[PDB]
Amino acid sequence: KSPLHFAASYGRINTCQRLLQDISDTRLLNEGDL
Amino acid sequence: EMEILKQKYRLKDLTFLLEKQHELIKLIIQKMEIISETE
Amino acid sequence: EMEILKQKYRLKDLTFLLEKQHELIKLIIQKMEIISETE
Repeated sequence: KSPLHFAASYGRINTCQRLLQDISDTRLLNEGDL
Repeated sequence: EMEILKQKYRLKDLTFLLEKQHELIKLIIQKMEIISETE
Repeated sequence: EMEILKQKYRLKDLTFLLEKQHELIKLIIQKMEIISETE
C-alpha cells in the first residue's frame, strides 16, 4: 500500500510494474492517503 | 539601467541551470536502490 | 548604485556555486547502482 503510494509518486516504474502483477486487485489501486 | 539588465540575463540562465538540475535530481529518485527502507 | 553592485557580486558566486553543484549532480548519475530499473 504505502510502497505503492511511494513508488507511484516518483515514477519508479519497475517496482510499479512489480506490485501490480496481482490480478483482479483494485482496492489498493484507488485507496487514498491521509 | 544597463547593470540590472545583465543581471536579468545572469539570472535567466541561472534558473535555467536549476531546472536542468531539478529534472536531473528526479532521475536519482527514478533509478536508485532502496532495499533497506521497506516501510 | 552601490547596492546593486554587491548583489551582482553576490549573484556571481551564487551561480558559480551552482555550476559546481550541477557538475557534482552528474557524478551521482555517473556512478550509481541501477539494477531495479532494467527497462
